[PDB]
Amino acid sequence: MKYIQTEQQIEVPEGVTVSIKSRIVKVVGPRGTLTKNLKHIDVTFTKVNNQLIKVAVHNGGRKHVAALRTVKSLVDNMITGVTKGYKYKMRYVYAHFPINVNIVEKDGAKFIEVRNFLGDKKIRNVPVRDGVTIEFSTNVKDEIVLSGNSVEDVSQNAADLQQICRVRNKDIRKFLDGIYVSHKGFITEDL
Amino acid sequence: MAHFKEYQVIGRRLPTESVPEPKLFRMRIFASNEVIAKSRYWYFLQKLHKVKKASGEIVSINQINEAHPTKVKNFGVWVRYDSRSGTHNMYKEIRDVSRVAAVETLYQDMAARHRARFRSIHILKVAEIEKTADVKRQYVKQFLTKDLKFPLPHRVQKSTKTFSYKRPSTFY
Amino acid sequence: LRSLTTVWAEHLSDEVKRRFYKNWYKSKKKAFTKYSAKYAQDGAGIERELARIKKYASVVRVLVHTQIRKTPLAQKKAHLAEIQLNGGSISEKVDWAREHFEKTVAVDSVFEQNEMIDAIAVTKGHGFEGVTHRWGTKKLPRKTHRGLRKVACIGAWHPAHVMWSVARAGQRGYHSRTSINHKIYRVGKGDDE
Amino acid sequence: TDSIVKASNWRLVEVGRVVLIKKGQSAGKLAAIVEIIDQKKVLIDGPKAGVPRQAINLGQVVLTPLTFALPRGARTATVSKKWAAAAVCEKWAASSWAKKIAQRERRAALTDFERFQVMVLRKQKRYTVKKALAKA
Amino acid sequence: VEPVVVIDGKGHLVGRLASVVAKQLLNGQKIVVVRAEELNISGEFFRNKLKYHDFLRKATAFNKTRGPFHFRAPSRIFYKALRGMVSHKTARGKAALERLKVFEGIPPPYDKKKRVVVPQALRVLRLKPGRKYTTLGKLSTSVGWKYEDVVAKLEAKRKVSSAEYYAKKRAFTKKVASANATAAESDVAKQLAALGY
RNA sequence: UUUGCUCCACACAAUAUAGAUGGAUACGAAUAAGGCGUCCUUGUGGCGUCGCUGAACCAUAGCAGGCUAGCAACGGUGCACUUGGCGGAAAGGCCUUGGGUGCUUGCUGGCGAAUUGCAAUGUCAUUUUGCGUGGGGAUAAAUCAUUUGUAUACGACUUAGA
RNA sequence: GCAGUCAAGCGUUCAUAGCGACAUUGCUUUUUGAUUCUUCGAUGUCGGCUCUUCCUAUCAUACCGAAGCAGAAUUCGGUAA
RNA sequence: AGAACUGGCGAUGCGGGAUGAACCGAACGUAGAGUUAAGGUGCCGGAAUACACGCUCAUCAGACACCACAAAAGGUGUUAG
RNA sequence: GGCCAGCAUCAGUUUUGGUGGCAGGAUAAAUCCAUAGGAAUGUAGCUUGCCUCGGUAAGUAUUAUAGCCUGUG
Ligand SMILES: O[C@H]1[C@H]2c3cc4c(cc3CN3CCC(=C[C@@H]1O)[C@H]23)OCO4
Ligand SMILES: [Mg+2]
Ligand SMILES: [Mg+2]
Ligand SMILES: [Mg+2]
Ligand SMILES: [Mg+2]
Ligand SMILES: [Mg+2]
Ligand SMILES: [Mg+2]
Ligand SMILES: [Mg+2]
Ligand SMILES: [Mg+2]
Ligand SMILES: [Mg+2]
Ligand SMILES: [Mg+2]
Ligand SMILES: [Mg+2]
Ligand SMILES: [Mg+2]
Ligand SMILES: [Mg+2]
Ligand SMILES: [Mg+2]
Ligand SMILES: [Mg+2]
Ligand SMILES: [Mg+2]
Ligand SMILES: [Mg+2]
Ligand SMILES: [Mg+2]
Ligand SMILES: [Mg+2]
Ligand SMILES: [Mg+2]
Ligand SMILES: [Mg+2]
Ligand SMILES: [Mg+2]
Ligand SMILES: [Mg+2]
Ligand SMILES: [Mg+2]
Ligand SMILES: [Mg+2]
Ligand SMILES: [Mg+2]
Ligand SMILES: [Mg+2]
Ligand SMILES: [Mg+2]
Ligand SMILES: [Mg+2]
Ligand SMILES: [Mg+2]
Ligand SMILES: [Mg+2]
Ligand SMILES: [Mg+2]
Ligand SMILES: [Mg+2]
Ligand SMILES: [Mg+2]
Ligand SMILES: [Mg+2]
Ligand SMILES: [Mg+2]
Ligand SMILES: [Mg+2]
Ligand SMILES: [Mg+2]
Ligand SMILES: [Mg+2]
Ligand SMILES: [Mg+2]
Ligand SMILES: [Mg+2]
Ligand SMILES: [Mg+2]
Ligand SMILES: [Mg+2]
Ligand SMILES: [Mg+2]
Ligand SMILES: [Mg+2]
Ligand SMILES: [Mg+2]
Ligand SMILES: [Mg+2]
Repeated sequence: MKYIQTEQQIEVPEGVTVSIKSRIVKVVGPRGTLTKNLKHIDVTFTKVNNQLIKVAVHNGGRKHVAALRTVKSLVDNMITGVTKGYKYKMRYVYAHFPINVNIVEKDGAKFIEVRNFLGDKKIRNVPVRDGVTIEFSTNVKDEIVLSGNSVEDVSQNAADLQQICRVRNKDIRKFLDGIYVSHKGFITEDL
Repeated sequence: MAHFKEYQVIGRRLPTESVPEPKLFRMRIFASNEVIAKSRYWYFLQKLHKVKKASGEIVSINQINEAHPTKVKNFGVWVRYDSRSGTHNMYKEIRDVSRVAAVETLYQDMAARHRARFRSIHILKVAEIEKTADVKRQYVKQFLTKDLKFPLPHRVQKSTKTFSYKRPSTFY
Repeated sequence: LRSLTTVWAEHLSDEVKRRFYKNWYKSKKKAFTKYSAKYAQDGAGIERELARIKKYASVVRVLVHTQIRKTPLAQKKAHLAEIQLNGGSISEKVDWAREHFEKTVAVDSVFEQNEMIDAIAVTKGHGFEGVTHRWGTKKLPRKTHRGLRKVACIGAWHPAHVMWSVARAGQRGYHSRTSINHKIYRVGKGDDE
Repeated sequence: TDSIVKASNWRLVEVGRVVLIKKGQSAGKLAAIVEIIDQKKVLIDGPKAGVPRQAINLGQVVLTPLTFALPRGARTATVSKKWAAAAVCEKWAASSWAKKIAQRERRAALTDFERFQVMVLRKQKRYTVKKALAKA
Repeated sequence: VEPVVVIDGKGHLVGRLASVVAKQLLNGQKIVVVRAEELNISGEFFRNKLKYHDFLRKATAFNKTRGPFHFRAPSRIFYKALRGMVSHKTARGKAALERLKVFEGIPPPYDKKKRVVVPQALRVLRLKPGRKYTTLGKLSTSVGWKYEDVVAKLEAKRKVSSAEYYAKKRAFTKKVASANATAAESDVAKQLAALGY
């Protein structure tokens, strides 16, 4: 029916200033700064006060409105991302061949380099995205950890490592071999 | 069927020796002209009583004008309609400024949503929903909230010459 | 890509000069004889061209020609051609070019041993050629009326048109070919028993 | 480091938003939004300007930046009372819009001779401005 | 109106820009169109990409030369949209088309001349906000066009020089307004006001 | 081969014309956002203002625009010159300097205009070419035939010949 | 000839992994019929040889999902001519 | 393939349905001015890129009778009941 | 008076504007004015609870320091 207006809030925490012109969003806090283009979506932002920003859609349909919230979220995860920051955890899984995972660099690279997957002589590589940093967990067997300010960049880099270790021509129910995402969360602790 | 007027129509079974002064029935009828209105009258009447035009007489036809033509009003509307595969009762709510405007857009809506043309529709009742909160359909309720305001974003001005020397702007 | 100037060296061997003609012996050999004069005045006109090239010019090619007289062929008329110039920087490129005017360039300065090179050339000619050898169509049986180095069915009935995709008698050879991955087994040197 | 968030600052449809009607027997006339009917229709009224109380499409009206205090669904006499009291006409008149409207209506009532005088004047102005545009 | 009308293709919808360009010709109006690479088509990129390959398969079976020709360039995609709206097989049709010129970018003459627009084909006034649409340049580059990068390079160069021009100009026009103001309140000035100027 | 070619200049003569009749009047980018002015901490900054159409801006008066005088300005502008510079996407155009020169309706003057007869496009554009005149400048080639065979049915191709 | 819907059964157990009755909706025009519209002042009225091109309802090959896929092998399905 | 009544084509052009014996409109001496039919009015192409309220986004959308096809069965796409 | 035109006054046909007087109807319906009654998307005031000296909110409260609705004339 088109709703004459629906809207959402985006809270702002003590460390960060978010600043938005046209629909180009910049959020800047303790852990640095991300920016994200919202031009493709047609909402109206409004600052009410340094810890509060509203987003509204005037005279909109379902599919429209239904993107107002995902706008609210995308901009939140920038603000959380720039305060606490994100950390994705992945564990190796193999039933006979140890999965050897290193970090290598050609021409400034940074590549996740997986060897011996299900035996494979082939040497697998996933590029390290910028913003994201990899630390092989001490004190945890076969745990890789990707962390950074962009949820979207770590989550993706994560999913790229996991997918490089898909299994062919086997019952992928019996052959569970892989590198899987085993925990999603934050950098800064007590939270 | 066009731009409606509302008519009171009154008819009654041609008199007879043993029954002089038969009983007189009225219908309010939304039609675009009195000719269509008298037709519609006979149409529903042969749907209710044993008469047809042949053996009956229209007694009086009168246009009824809206009582408060510049009063905004919440209309509850009741309709019977035929679809391709069956027939269906139905209730809509319309907000406008006269029963005559309201029936214009109902016929518009029925046609646009259900592909119902005029022949295939029956007005059961149109009546003014007096107390708000007996308004039931949201797409109406929406327009009763206090201190209502809305922008009209992305303005498109109609160009009057083919060429323009600017690049427009939809500010508003 | 468009060509926007060609700068030429002051003196020009008869060998190339000869290329600019169809009847050398009768001709007044007047080619480039005004251009040559552009060097006279201090250098002015040639520089600004060179100069211009440097300012614009996304690529640079050098005008080289062969010393066919150093060759047992009869044909006297030398061969002239554009060679792209890949060493770095447009401005460095023309400096190189300008520098080598009337000077002479060697193969070893271009090719090394074991290097894979390509060969661009016009294929031998064979003239008007039947379908069977031009396309290596099947010989038709020995019993067949009016010839057998042919194609039996030159097309279905519809499209009621012989089609571009069927073998037909015609010219064979004298085609251009770009052939790749020929390996240099030797770079010989003339002055070298 | 505050936050800085744009604006986008639309004129709104709201009781007591004055609009300039654009089609019809009124047209060029101002008017006030009284009640609001749906997304596309409002009830307008413009007694000072002559325009009858009516229901109208928004499509035929253009929202001005002007607004005054009007109770939703207030009748014509009430509307005339507030309007005058809130002095909207002078307010409108003072605007560049209305002034620009007035301009071109004059331009289009000029006599041929008046037209001729306009040029003789522009010639006059041009002579002294062109000068000043050459001395600093 | 004017001897030549230069149209900034940018932000216009092909078949609407075409439909007006065609008529303009047939009525005697010379036209040039620029930045056809920045022209628009309703429908997401994939739809028009698929559409374009439909166009691609049509060809004279016995000889792909006699057959329909496929030009990949944005100007030329435009001209197709246009030619089809013109009885191009008649003298009168061949005539009108010759009053037309289409171009990727804005090459000389036309970059110092003013370009206009056609509101009844401007995308931002026509398309319902929300609907997906397509840029000619990206479409063409997908079907073979070889020159998107070069046009872009040359344009950014062009856009710089024109920013100087403008700035230089906005400077001068500030002075003018200043002068124009120290002449305000004078008699001649008040008289003109009276007459609508 | 009967003094031919070319560029500038004018002149006569033809031949045309998809259609002059004040001016194609240059940021870019966004459109759920911008332009312009101004300030400042130079920023996704403060403040002010505008839109709602180019219905604008510029130009526009004078025998299709004649001949003349003067004043106030020191401005505008046409033209041929000269100074410095920028433009290669198809630049072939833009900007700047300096004197010279015409015009100026910025204001004020003297003279003229009729009979084209009450309208008749009432002829003011620009295309291409041809012919003499004299101001700069320049003084080839291709083809046939012959010939080669890296080519070829014939043409064509590829060589060669003071 | 080819492809569906319902789902009683089949499949140790388990409708729908793979299948599928009684029914039922379709598509195709290399089957054969039905018709008799064109050709009877004539459209060479078997098959093979050759050779091009096209369709896809895909046998192989590329990459995939699924299985009553442990491996090997196979089967079902997608994008695919 | 064969009957019933009427209207047609055959024997007939003209406008419309791009095209077409039979549909729609309308039946014809030579012409001027007007007005219409059926059918149209973005451009081809005469004629509103008219007004107005809804609906629809299709990685094979849809687009006007005769007419140049689609069905059962399904969708947590969206609309109104 | 041969040819072709312009204007004027009219005639036939037609097309497109301005403007005057009347007739209907619920002797239009509204607006407006008068009067009675009402209610909330509740105007003044009031109470209460936070709250940077009043602003908010949630209560009463039917014209008050806005107004509207409904009938009758
Ligand atoms: O020409 C006739 C047919 C025909 C007649 C003959 C004959 C051969 C043919 C070939 N048929 C193909 C299609 C055809 C259509 C005609 O009926 C021809 O051999 C002796 O006569
Ligand atoms: Mg498998
Ligand atoms: Mg296996
Ligand atoms: Mg009533
Ligand atoms: Mg040059
Ligand atoms: Mg042989
Ligand atoms: Mg062979
Ligand atoms: Mg061989
Ligand atoms: Mg034999
Ligand atoms: Mg063969
Ligand atoms: Mg012509
Ligand atoms: Mg601003
Ligand atoms: Mg600024
Ligand atoms: Mg600012
Ligand atoms: Mg302007
Ligand atoms: Mg003069
Ligand atoms: Mg050009
Ligand atoms: Mg004078
Ligand atoms: Mg001469
Ligand atoms: Mg059953
Ligand atoms: Mg089971
Ligand atoms: Mg069982
Ligand atoms: Mg078969
Ligand atoms: Mg026969
Ligand atoms: Mg025959
Ligand atoms: Mg035959
Ligand atoms: Mg035969
Ligand atoms: Mg295909
Ligand atoms: Mg398939
Ligand atoms: Mg099982
Ligand atoms: Mg698949
Ligand atoms: Mg193939
Ligand atoms: Mg194919
Ligand atoms: Mg009939
Ligand atoms: Mg007969
Ligand atoms: Mg007939
Ligand atoms: Mg016809
Ligand atoms: Mg048809
Ligand atoms: Mg056409
Ligand atoms: Mg037309
Ligand atoms: Mg109209
Ligand atoms: Mg039907
Ligand atoms: Mg269905
Ligand atoms: Mg549904
Ligand atoms: Mg005459
Ligand atoms: Mg008359
Ligand atoms: Mg009248
Ligand atoms: Mg109030």
